[PDB]
Amino acid sequence: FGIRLDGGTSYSGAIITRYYDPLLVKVTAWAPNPLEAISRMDRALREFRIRGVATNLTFLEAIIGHPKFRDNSYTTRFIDTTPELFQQVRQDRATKLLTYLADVTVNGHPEAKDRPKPLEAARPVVP
Amino acid sequence: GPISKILVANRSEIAIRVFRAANELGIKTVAIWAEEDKLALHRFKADESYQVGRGPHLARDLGPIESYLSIDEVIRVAKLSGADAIHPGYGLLSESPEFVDACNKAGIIFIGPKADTMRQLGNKVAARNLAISVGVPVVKLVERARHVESQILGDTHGNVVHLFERDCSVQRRNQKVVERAPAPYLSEAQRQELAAYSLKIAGATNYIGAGTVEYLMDADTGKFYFIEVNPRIQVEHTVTEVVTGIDIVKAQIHILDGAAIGTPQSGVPNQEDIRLNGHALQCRVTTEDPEHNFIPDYGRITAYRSASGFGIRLDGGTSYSGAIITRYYDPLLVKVTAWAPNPLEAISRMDRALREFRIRGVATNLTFLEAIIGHPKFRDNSYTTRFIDTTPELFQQVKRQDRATKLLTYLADVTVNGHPEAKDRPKPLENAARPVVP
Amino acid sequence: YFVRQAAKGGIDLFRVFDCLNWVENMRVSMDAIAEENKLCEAAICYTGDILNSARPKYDLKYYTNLAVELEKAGAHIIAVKDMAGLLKPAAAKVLFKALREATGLPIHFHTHDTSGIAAATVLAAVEAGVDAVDAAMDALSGNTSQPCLGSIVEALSGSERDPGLDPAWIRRISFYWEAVRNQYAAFESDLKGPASEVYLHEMPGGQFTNLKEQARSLGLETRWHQVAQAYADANQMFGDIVKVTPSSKVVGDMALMMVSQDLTVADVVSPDREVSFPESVVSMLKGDLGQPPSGWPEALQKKALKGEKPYTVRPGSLLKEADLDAERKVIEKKLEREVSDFEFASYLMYPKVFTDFALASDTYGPVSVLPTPAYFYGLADGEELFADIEKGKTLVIVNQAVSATDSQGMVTVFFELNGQPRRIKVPDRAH
Amino acid sequence: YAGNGVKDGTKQLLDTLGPKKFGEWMRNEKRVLLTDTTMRDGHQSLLATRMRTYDIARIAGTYSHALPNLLSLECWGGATFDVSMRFLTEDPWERLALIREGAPNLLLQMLLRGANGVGYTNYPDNVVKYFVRQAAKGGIDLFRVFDCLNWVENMRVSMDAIAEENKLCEAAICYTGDILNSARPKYDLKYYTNLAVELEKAGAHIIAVKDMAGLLKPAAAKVLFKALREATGLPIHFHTHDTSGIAAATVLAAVEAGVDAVDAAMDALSGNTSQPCLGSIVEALSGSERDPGLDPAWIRRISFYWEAVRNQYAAFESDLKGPASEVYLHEMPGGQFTNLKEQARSLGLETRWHQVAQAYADANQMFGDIVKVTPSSKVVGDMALMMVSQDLTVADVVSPDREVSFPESVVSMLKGDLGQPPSGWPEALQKKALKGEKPYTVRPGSLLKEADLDAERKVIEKKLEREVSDFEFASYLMYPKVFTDFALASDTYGPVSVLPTPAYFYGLADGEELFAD
Amino acid sequence: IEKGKTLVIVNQAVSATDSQGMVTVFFELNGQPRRIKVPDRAHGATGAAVRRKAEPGNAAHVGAPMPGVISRVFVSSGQAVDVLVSIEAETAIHAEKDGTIAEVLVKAGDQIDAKDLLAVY
Ligand SMILES: Nc1ncnc2c1ncn2[C@@H]1O[C@H](COP(=O)(O)OP(=O)(O)OP(O)(O)=S)[C@@H](O)[C@H]1O
Ligand SMILES: [Cl-]
Ligand SMILES: [Cl-]
Ligand SMILES: [Cl-]
Ligand SMILES: [Mg+2]
Ligand SMILES: [Mg+2]
Ligand SMILES: [Mg+2]
Ligand SMILES: [Zn+2]
Ligand SMILES: [Zn+2]
Repeated sequence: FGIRLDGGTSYSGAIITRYYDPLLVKVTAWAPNPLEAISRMDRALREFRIRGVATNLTFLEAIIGHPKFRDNSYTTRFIDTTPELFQQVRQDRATKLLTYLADVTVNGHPEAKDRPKPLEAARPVVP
Repeated sequence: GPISKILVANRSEIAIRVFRAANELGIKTVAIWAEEDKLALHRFKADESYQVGRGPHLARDLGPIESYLSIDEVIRVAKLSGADAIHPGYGLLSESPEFVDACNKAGIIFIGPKADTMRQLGNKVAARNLAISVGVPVVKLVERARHVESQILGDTHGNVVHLFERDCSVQRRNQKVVERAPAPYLSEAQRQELAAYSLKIAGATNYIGAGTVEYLMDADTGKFYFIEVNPRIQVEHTVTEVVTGIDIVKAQIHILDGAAIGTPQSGVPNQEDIRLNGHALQCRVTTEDPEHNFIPDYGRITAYRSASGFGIRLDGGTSYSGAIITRYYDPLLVKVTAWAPNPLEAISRMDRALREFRIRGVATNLTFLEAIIGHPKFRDNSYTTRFIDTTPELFQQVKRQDRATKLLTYLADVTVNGHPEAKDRPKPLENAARPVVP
Repeated sequence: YFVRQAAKGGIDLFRVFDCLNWVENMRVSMDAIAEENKLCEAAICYTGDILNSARPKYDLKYYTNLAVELEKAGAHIIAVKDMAGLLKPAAAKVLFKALREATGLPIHFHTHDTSGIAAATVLAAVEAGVDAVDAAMDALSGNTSQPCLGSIVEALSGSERDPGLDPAWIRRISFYWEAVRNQYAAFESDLKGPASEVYLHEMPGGQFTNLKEQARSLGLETRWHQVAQAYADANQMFGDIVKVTPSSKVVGDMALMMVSQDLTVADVVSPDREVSFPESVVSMLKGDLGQPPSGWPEALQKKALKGEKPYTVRPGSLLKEADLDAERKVIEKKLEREVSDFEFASYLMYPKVFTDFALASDTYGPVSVLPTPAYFYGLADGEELFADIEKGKTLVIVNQAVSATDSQGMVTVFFELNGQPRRIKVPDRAH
Repeated sequence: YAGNGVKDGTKQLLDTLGPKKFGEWMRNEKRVLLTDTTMRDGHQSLLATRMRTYDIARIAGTYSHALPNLLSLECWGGATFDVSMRFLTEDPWERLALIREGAPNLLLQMLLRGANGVGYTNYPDNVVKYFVRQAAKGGIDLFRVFDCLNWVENMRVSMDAIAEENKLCEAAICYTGDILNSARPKYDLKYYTNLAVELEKAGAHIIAVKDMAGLLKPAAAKVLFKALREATGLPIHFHTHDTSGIAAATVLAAVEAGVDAVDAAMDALSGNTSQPCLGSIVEALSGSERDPGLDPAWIRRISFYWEAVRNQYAAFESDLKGPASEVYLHEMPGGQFTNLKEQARSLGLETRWHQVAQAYADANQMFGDIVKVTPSSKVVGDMALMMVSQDLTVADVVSPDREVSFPESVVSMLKGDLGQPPSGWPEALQKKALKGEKPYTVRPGSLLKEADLDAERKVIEKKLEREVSDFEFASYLMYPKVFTDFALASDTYGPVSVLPTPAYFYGLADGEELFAD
Repeated sequence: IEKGKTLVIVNQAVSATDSQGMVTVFFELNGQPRRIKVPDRAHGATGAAVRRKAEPGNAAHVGAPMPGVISRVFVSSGQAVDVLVSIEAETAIHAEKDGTIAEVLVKAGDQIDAKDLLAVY
């Protein structure tokens, strides 16, 4: 509800060439109120699944999620003068753990990666 | 506290519909899946997910549908996940008072009406007498019938509103095929008469949540007759949303959070601010094959490209190229909703979108849907509930040239087996320069 | 210091052994254990065959005399540690009767099921009056492990020494271990079952698979039964010794060299055949593992040490007291933080391994909380993981996407973490 | 490498003493006698009986020269007879002849089912007798005969045929339950000693205790073998499986209690569902009063040969990891375990395996608590799988108000096709399952007439368009379709049994060379 | 194919002959993958398309719900409403009705795709 698409050009197996504008799809979100319309656009962008090429989705999401976008106080200079749209910080336990998971997911474990794998398998259940 | 995690006790397009509303409201979601739905997209579209129907706590694995009807399985995963509320979607457990009871016993909010509302409305004796008691006509004939239904919303504070009506007369055998909002054959006066009956039913039942009051309209006399209340969201809610601008699913959620209809927090306007804007219709694209007596097809989908643009809403999220359609569940591929300021234009918009879709690998009902909305009786709103069952030209086989597939077959055959005349004869110098037309 | 921390950490029962059964080399630990008021179970390792008159070095009195010495050294329990599973049922009946006459201390029997008959030896020991025995849950028993706990219990059910353990609960806990073990498919050996050849080579159950894999590495897979024979020959060449960690490793190193280099024991001790001894062999013959009761064979020792003088005193008697305060300061400075007494004990045992682990933990946080398949394989696309970092307090983690690798050679993994997006960069370790 | 020449062994004692005085010689013998099961039961349990003649025949000479004191090689019957033809495209008779030739000093032993020889159904008495006659001529000396319900009357026909051929009749009693458990008194000590007496009166030369599931415990062996040797003057022969991981304890306890012979498998094919380890059992007995006089070094050398042979059969290994005391709950025969687990997996029940094992125990009690060995064990397996598949309790199964379509094997067993358990079949279950068909309580073979053997011979001879040998005719009588298919494949492919195993299963790689005799 | 209807066709890959004697040519047609199977007549596969092929209609037909290799066949002539075959990917395909099966088109350690005809009542 409230999402309009004007694409028609992208699909699984499409080749993006260097020749023209690198457009995938134009997304328009509607709601009775401007904040709801933002939440709607944000849900749709985050729900898209595009693989095989990088996209500007996280940039679009940072923009519409920014406090000044939400309160309509931005100027034509907003993006060009807002560093946090292009950055990010964390140091906590969960981030370290996600760092492990990422590392093993990409690189495998040295003790396991070249050895026989477990059948593709019932998790152990404590009595 | 306020709802912060919702489990959707459903699958496929309606689960994905609820996930969208909930996430837009900043609410976490939980999906459930049967083993047969292990590759189902709804499973991957929630914030968290659990399998239902297998595992050592059960004496035997449950069936593909049985898994989702298991009140015990649903409650078990709702507890595991810490869900505050359960949305039942439509079908499955959405009309089960036993399930509402189980929810309340567990301290989990059921997103829909009370168990006693369900029990009253589910018995035809009670439902008829309630309608009779508030001066709503009940059934005679009806040989030339239309099916018209009012969308209602009621809150926990005694407020009920209507979101006008839908036409659901286009039915095959006894199953809904194309729904329209508003009902195009009604006058304004008729539209308001129907709204007044529906508000009476809603208020008399102290209805909470989204429900539909269904009527039969006698096409010969213009008389309405109350048939049943469906105490849940329906597959055809989408046409109502597009012509009123009101999100039914968000409204269900706010209502069960305790919001009052009329306040910005409820997502619902006061009655005086609810109005119709244009015309919409919805078509469900399925694997039902008009070339094979509407037996649903199944197998891998080799190609899937939807078509959107101005005035097209899609509720799918389940088909893609690669996807396997099984015969375990209903054969829906995608629900397409088309809107325009006027009904003939909305038809032309549906027709363009349906013809622009490309779905390969499985058969679909696209040509049959096209045939229906292209029919003069559909365009002039003169059909009854018997229209499809008595209209054979709708069933006329289409027969494609399918020229490109035949050419590829030729090219494959010659690439692998050679041409008998070029055989073991000399070959052109392999360069080799194409003739250029001067 | 280590024994002190082990007791504080929760160990109640310390089974203490020495790889040459040298009681002198066990006294410092036994004293430490008693000092902490915990159980000192002093083990005698079993080797040879007490019922074989042709090998009298390891006869019955050898074991009963050691039990007497260990009791005088303050043991609370005597163990028979049969690390290679060589003790046969008839011998157990003689051995455990004699041990319980020789000392009033309780006796605890530990064996391995390499021969496929160790349960017979356990049950003979029980019939003979042994006080306690070891076994492994069924799902991790047999072959080089301990004999089967469930079946040993069932064998004794209803008897006068019935241990009073519920077989249905043993089964349930074993079913759990079976499922756990399935996760460790990478680490399984190719051993198919029982092997009487154990009575030839006497490789400890804990060594057998490692040594075989190590032979395969050196291109010796087709000559494994020659390695096993060289292992037996080398044992005799060293004077017929107890072979358990780390003396077993020395005999394995020697045997692999003999097979790789085509050397018989006569070539090994020969005046005129240059031999580059494995460092573990030189070190053992120097005295670093202690002293067997007849000492080291001299012609062999002389040849291996190449002029370096052996010693016969207790190895630890040669080491200066550690300055524990200074050592603690060292690790704390490396890690730029205080360490607990437990971590300090880790650093004292394994300075490099500990230091590396302490740095890894700083980078990756509490990886032990991850379920085993996530630990070894991470997350497939769209896969969901539940992990508890705190005792609340479940993290719902989903792998949403993994980027191609840039340049800077990094890869971005996109997670969902409790409904929230989280991007994590890591090196592509293959570019 | 062996020798020399071959020393006379048990074959020569049988030949010169005759079967009855050969059994007396066994009884009198102070040393325990050993049967090696590597060539039959060992690979039936561990490698789906796929071990080929090429690998078996090539080591028989080695056994003859190196272990001339062995009682027997168990090398025939059980599943080898049909598997050799159906899956290995080779002749079980030829395999037996090559072993005979290679090991002329050792007794050759088969497992025979009393009711049907090596077959898959019941056959007329004349057919069963004809087969025993051919087995004797082909080289079998020692027939271990069993019945799946321990029904002596169903063993008489085979026992009498074996005695007629002047071969050894080793009548087996299958072990089940637990004699020292006074809360399962049906299979108590008198049950076994009464059976041993009945079998001696029926003309047995040797009594076996066939512990097909590896359930006999050491303390029970001590009581049982003492009692058996007091109950009959006949020698006693003990066969068990190592599923529990403690069966060598039971074998050693049996030896101490005076048992005359015991079975074991070479180390490389021992343990788990196979027999316990031969070399370690012999090591445990080394230097003792009952020392069997077998060279451990030679046992290890032959085992190393079997280890290298087994490696060629990687396709047929199961995923079994070790001991399981669960065996005392379910009582599945060691020869059944992997087959039944593979069946459960194929039915979608791999994750409810332990539930199947419990249904197997419950189903056993439902049938009245019966002996479970081929074919009765299969019936209990079928029942258990259905109970898990359909979520049926024993109460559901027997109830007058729950419809059940029983497995065919169950209907046939309750009808009487497998014989009679000492108790008869439970009446309510049998009535429900038979759906109006009348059961019978007589010996199944007494209802089958006499086969017309000259007419059956002409049928196979016409089909193959040639005369067949008496051995081939015995093959056809037992397995008509399997034999026919084999004879036709032999016509096309020749003596493939002579090919090395890797070439048999995988052919030749490019540039690869083989030698075949 | 006609004026203003220009197709772009690319030969992406050609498979080995499969167990049915068919070669798959993987085309790109107007940018979209299309797989086309033809008999390998060049290598003696005239007479080939091989495996039927269940009709979604009839009752009658036992069609594969999913692609895989068959791991076990449990039937060849009639019973109940019972596992007929299993498919490894093990499932575990059940008889939907009472009957006598009059054909088993598998077989197997055979590879199959969803809709392949497994057995006929
Ligand atoms: N009295 C009637 N006369 C003619 N047609 C009827 C009548 N009652 C029901 N129908 C038909 O049945 C359709 C819906 O019937 P319902 O009474 O809603 O039954 P139902 O099974 O509850 O249907 P659903 O799936 O819950 S809407 C209508 O649109 C009509 O086509
Ligand atoms: Cl179902
Ligand atoms: Cl270290
Ligand atoms: Cl047959
Ligand atoms: Mg209705
Ligand atoms: Mg209804
Ligand atoms: Mg004797
Ligand atoms: Zn140990
Ligand atoms: Zn057996």
